[PDB]
Amino acid sequence: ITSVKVVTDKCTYKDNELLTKYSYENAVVTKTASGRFDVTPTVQDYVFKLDLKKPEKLGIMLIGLGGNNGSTLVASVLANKHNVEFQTKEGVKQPNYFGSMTQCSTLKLGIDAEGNDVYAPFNSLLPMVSPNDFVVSGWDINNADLYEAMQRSQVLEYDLQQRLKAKMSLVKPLPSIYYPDFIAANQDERANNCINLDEKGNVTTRGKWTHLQRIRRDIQNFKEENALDKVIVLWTANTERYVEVSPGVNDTMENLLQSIKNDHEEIAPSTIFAAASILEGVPYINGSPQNTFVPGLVQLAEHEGTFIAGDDLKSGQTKLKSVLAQFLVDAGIKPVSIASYNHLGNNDGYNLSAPKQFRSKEISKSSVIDDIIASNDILYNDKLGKKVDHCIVIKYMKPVGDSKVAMDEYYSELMLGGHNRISIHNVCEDSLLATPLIIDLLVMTEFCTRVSYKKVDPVKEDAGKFENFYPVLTFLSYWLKAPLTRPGFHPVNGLNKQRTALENFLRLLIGLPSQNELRFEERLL
Amino acid sequence: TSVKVVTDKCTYKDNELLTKYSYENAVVTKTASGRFDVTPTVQDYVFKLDLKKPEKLGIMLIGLGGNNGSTLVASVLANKHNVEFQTKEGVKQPNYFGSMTQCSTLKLGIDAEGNDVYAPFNSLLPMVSPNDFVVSGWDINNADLYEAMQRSQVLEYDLQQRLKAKMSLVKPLPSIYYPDFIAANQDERANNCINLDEKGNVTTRGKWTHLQRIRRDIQNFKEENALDKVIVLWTANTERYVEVSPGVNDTMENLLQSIKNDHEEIAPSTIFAAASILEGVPYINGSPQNTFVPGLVQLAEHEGTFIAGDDLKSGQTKLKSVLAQFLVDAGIKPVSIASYNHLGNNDGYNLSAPKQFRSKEISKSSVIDDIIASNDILYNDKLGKKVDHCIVIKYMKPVGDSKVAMDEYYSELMLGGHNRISIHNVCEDSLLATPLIIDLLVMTEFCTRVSYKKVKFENFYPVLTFLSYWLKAPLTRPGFHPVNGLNKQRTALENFLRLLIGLPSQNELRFEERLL
Amino acid sequence: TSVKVVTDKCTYKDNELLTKYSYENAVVTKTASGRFDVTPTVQDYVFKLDLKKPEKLGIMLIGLGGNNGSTLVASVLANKHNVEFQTKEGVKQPNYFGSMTQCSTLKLGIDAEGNDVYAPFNSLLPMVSPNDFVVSGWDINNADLYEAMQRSQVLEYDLQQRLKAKMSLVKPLPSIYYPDFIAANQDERANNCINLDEKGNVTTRGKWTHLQRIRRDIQNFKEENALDKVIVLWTANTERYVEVSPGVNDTMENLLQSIKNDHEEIAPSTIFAAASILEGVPYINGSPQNTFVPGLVQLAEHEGTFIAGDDLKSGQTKLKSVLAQFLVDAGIKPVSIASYNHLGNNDGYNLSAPKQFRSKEISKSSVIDDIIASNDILYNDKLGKKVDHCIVIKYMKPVGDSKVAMDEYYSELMLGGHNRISIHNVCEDSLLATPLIIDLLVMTEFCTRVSYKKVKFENFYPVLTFLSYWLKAPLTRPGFHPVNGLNKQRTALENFLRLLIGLPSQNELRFEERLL
Ligand SMILES: NC(=O)C1=CN([C@@H]2O[C@H](COP(=O)(O)OP(=O)(O)OC[C@H]3O[C@@H](n4cnc5c(N)ncnc54)[C@H](O)[C@@H]3O)[C@@H](O)[C@H]2O)C=CC1
Ligand SMILES: NC(=O)C1=CN([C@@H]2O[C@H](COP(=O)(O)OP(=O)(O)OC[C@H]3O[C@@H](n4cnc5c(N)ncnc54)[C@H](O)[C@@H]3O)[C@@H](O)[C@H]2O)C=CC1
Ligand SMILES: NC(=O)C1=CN([C@@H]2O[C@H](COP(=O)(O)OP(=O)(O)OC[C@H]3O[C@@H](n4cnc5c(N)ncnc54)[C@H](O)[C@@H]3O)[C@@H](O)[C@H]2O)C=CC1
Repeated sequence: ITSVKVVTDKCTYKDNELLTKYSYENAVVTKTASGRFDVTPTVQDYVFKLDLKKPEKLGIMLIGLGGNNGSTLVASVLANKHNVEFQTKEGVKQPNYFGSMTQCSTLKLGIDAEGNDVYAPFNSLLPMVSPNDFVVSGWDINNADLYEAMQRSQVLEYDLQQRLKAKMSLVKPLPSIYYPDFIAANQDERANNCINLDEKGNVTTRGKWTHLQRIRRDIQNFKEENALDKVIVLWTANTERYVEVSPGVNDTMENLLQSIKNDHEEIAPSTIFAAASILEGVPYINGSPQNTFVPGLVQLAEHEGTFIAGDDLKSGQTKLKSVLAQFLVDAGIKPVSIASYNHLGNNDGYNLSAPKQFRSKEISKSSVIDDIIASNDILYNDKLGKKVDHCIVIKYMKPVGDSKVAMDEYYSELMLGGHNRISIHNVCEDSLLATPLIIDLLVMTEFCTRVSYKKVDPVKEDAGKFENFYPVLTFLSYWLKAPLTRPGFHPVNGLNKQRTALENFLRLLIGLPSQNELRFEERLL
Repeated sequence: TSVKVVTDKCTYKDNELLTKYSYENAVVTKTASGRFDVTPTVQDYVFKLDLKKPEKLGIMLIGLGGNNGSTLVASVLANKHNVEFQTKEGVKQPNYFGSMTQCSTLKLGIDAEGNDVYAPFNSLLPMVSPNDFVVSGWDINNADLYEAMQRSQVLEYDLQQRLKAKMSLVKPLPSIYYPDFIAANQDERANNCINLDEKGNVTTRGKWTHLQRIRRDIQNFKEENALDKVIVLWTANTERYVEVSPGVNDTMENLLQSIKNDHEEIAPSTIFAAASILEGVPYINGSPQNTFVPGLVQLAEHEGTFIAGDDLKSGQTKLKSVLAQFLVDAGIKPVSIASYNHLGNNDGYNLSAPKQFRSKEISKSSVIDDIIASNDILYNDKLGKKVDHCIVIKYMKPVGDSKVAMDEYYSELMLGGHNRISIHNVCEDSLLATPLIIDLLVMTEFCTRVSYKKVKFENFYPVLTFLSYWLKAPLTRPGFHPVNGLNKQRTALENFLRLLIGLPSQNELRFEERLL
Repeated sequence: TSVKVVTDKCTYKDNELLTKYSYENAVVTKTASGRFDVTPTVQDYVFKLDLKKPEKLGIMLIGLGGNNGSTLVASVLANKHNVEFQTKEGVKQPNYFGSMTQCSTLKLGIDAEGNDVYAPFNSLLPMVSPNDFVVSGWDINNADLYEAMQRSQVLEYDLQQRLKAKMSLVKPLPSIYYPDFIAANQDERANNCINLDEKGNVTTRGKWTHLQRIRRDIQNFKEENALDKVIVLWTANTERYVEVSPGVNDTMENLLQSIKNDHEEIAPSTIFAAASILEGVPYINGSPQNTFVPGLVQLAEHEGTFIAGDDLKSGQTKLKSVLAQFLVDAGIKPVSIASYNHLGNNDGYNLSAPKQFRSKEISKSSVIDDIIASNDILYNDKLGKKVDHCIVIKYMKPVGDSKVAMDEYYSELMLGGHNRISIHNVCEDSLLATPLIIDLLVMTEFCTRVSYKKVKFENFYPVLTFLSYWLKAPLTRPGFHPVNGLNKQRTALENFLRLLIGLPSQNELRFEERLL
């Protein structure tokens, strides 16, 4: 077991609790007509409290448990927890969590006697739950057990599936809520495990409040059946179409709850799952692009004080885009055309073949560069043009299966009429890329539930009381395509900035300042 | 555009900015039990920035008549005189796209809504504009810069014609040509050399006299143009490496004596670097040869003059310093990185020779070493700690200056999976490199106006590692390992500019949004 | 499936097919005035096809324990015994996909509607099935074929396990290992050699005795398995070239004497080819070394035994023999063709050495020479008659047998335009090569049953150029230039099979549709 111990008077320990002092500095800016930027530095001191006692087991409930990602997630936990080595044509392989930033990345803690960097595991600075301690269950409109799910997904090595057969065969998804109009029509045949059935045993959208109550109870039941104290819910089911947001329906917490009781057509299954989780005080993460978090739902989360986050896992093509586009603009290069094509042959692609479902994904993938473009008016302005042509395409091509093929072209302008053209072919084994990110989201969300803080009054010791994070956990942005935000705030999509935020947060909790890369030990005499 | 920070850390006195800064870091030790003991450190400083920048900055390029050299002069003239030009896409206005100092922005803070407010990179503190560069230099070929532009085939025909009158006036000074240091196929190109014998033939004898002539050229350039500040940058053919031998080029004293002795380990770049250091003018190496031997670093340390470089990081390697870092930071394990390149300009022609290619193979290959050493979860004895990496550069005349980079990043994912990223990158080499040369010059000049003291003012340690963002193989201070990640390199520069104006490091914590 | 043509050109007599054929061609001369004078020629023949094919065909592979050798045996066993196997995509049935003789079709004519009717390539005339191959061979490494499969990492794990019992029974015969002909890194792999001295150390002395042993191995293989027909194919490490010297390997007589003299220009492949020719068994070279020196071609001509080869044309080069031809046939002018490759199998490991790589550089580079020489409108002194072409092969262990080919075809269009085709081709080398080895064996056996006479029957000229479709650098008859275009190579085979059954050449005129 690796650990970190910082010698600092900013941190004090007491009864499994870590209390850390931190001075947060930032600055407010105004721009004069003359083109002058007036910068006024701001400061706010805090005391962060971290409950060091992490749960021995963490309950995980996945909506879409029997899908490619859901089944692969369960397989990865079982394989790593029980060290299930498996056979491949390249020999015996040992399970690992590669692709997971929380489990397989490192962070610089400082320098050695020679002035060179010393790194430690991301999850070694402070106590975090291990995916090996995840107790997983969930719902799926299809009743196939998880062994059948692995067979169906065609994601994992045959021998590994066989070694996991006995255990996975026993994991069966709980019945779920299936409202036909929210996902592709071609999914009809797949639905045979539903709770919303009428007297004649037929799927119905009537009684949405009852469906909501069933989900809340499902959570309570799962918790007690596993003698668990903490649970997190994550949506990893078919991408739904967007719902319309209209006054009097889902614009406020009050209207939202009433609309559910009224079986309103703007209430999707994800809307119900999110509402149920929020009401149970269980963090809810949206791994898909539909606009689940309508204003009325955000309001509900704010009122209940329950964490919510998400909107589409940022796993491959978009993850790279949030790195490349940022790099080009940061370098003073001007992207003017970004074409992104994708073809895959799994059920995700099958569902996305329907225009309404595709639309949701089109928006999340296209929006990732908006803030980057708006950050540079030297390159993007009225005189030179402030637009970047951007197209997103997703086609269902059964033969490639889960190995989604992303083909992109980044065409940029250089000085004096020149250009730079970067063409990419990226083979994305979607579930293997996504599963570790789902793991990261769960690990980081749990960590955040143990953090509280209070503003410090410079002239009054121990003033105010501890509070939890604002409900929308933007700290999870690294893993999501279209970061949900607090009203009024714009999202920041740059991958490196998103990781830096997490890095500096873990650092401040153990008494360390932000990474500055100034390296004065080397640059100054 | 300007920036004014309300802070008591900064005080202005006689066109001089004095800024207080507390530098924090931490020293780490790891125990056998796997425990990291971190001890924070702190050191207060007072930085002084001479706000009086030169109205005109002298630039002397070695390899002035080459693709990059001629494009540099054209870019300065085109932008300075607003030379719009015709293209099949219509009339275009000149700009400095591709330049990080001229065309990128930095976040200064947030607005009343809590959202980011950005300002130009060169607006936080006064920096010299490339429009005010006065350029001269050397080249073993005497073609004037208009003829050089024609030869390079880099710029739009109409732009070349509109710049003809002005570019025809610029002619490279003769240089030092030691045949064995560059490709043999460059012989017919050399017709502008100072190192000639009684019969008028190129000679490697009299290297000290060659050094004195370069010093004279620098002195004359300053006097002719009434310039007080000059910077020299090597943008000439990539040279083969020289051997570092005890008693030859290991010390400042031995180095100078070796030059006087016409030692075979003294390359033309060695002489240009020595001459620049002796004239007190910063010297930047835009090529991969190991110009900065120990004796030269010593000389720079002794004279207190800036040196930096070793290969412009412009295209394939720049992207690699971003992608490889991204993958490892994400917990993904690259295991194979194949990088191929073909180009048809003189750079490629020179690089077609083994000894010259070798220099470039090293700079492009080393960019990921630090990244791989930073993660022992992925890279260790049990799982393997190596990343197969190959660098290939082939001369293919038809593509000209538009170098084609083809790469494949093959990485391991969990449970036996893989990720394969294949790339085809068309790099208009000179248009990518020119703005970087500009950045290096602008940033170097800025650094010469910075001094500091712990709390007598002193200048930066001679090796300007702050310029790493623009170089493939960052030269480092003895004992120190280079850091190649592009984003970290830009972050270093960003936080430096920020602290000079009293702002702390960017932290991205955004507590205004994340906390109640 | 079978084919029966109603024709008076064919007559059957004692399991023998006799076919009349009038071969037309034309001789051309060009005048200074630019006039092409064409004189048609005609020669009637009577071809005889022995319809009695062997029930079992002996196959002896040099390099039997390698990636291709072990995959070949696995493919034969899997298909012969219908060994279905599990994969993450479900149960799959074995097949010979990638084999032109087993899985491609040929147009026999049109139906009543005037539309094409196709039949299997191997259904026009009786050909041996790979299912009836009896395989043995040699390898400098003694691992049995199951262990060889494990080592190669080519086949699905479950298939390997289902074939374990049968593959474990196959073990390569010891071979001839002359260290200087292949990469030095192959030393530790050699533990199965016949050429050992008194101390039991590998030796290059006694080459004639090595030759006699190979002949014995062939004779024994035939006797042990009661086989009357055997074919030998080289699928071992690529060797470096040998020098062709007068008095050494220029003639049949000098060649044999050089072997007896243990001459340094006698490679292991030279000995295997000589031994095969002397035993009257066809010999196919699946590698690029220049095995067929003049003296060996002479020997084959004298003995009247078939020889062919020089590098399997399986992936990057196969596609090139299609794309380069397509562009030039279209009036488009390729000016730059860059071809890069990286792989991590033993083939790549061996090719990492310069001398071995050189052999492959030549075979892959020559495939476009004839194409470029065929069009003097595009390629001439005024416009330039060269196409820059580079071939690169790098060893990158992580990709294993899945070789990655990255190419760029840059061509000129009218009025200064260009076309740029960039490709990333993942080549599972053994799965691409194995069916080609099968095709070469099937087609070679077929050719041994063909004789003809102008109108005593004679066999084909020793060098079987009809096999060019499967080889990169077609060996040719003295004075004759090779033709590398894939489509023309398949057309040659197609029309040969057609004429044997009384059908004329495919003409694609389709007058049934084009004319009233
Ligand atoms: N795999 C990746 O790399 C990425 C995936 N995503 C999203 O994650 C989601 C899951 O992807 P996959 O596992 O590949 O898809 P999938 O189609 O294999 O699995 C989704 C599962 O959800 C179940 N389902 C559908 N509606 C449901 C409901 N109302 N309640 C309960 N179960 C329901 C389906 O029966 C299916 O088993 C999709 O929305 C996809 O767009 C987002 C970004 C990246
Ligand atoms: N363009 C790019 O993107 C990058 C270029 N570089 C390097 O920058 C250098 C310049 O590149 P290009 O302008 O394309 O090449 P180039 O060959 O067109 O120009 C170099 C010039 O140097 C001159 N020269 C050679 N030896 C000399 C000497 N001893 N003294 C004075 N002049 C001399 C040559 O006559 C030529 O005009 C090369 O070493 C190249 O490898 C490094 C990284 C990237
Ligand atoms: N796989 C492909 O797509 C193509 C392969 N080739 C050539 O086919 C050959 C075989 O390829 P692989 O099976 O992949 O290589 P490999 O290295 O796996 O197999 C070659 C085998 O030859 C054996 N060997 C070496 N020298 C020998 C000797 N003197 N006598 C007997 N055995 C000897 C080695 O021990 C090894 O098992 C190579 O020369 C390769 O360049 C040519 C064109 C395409």
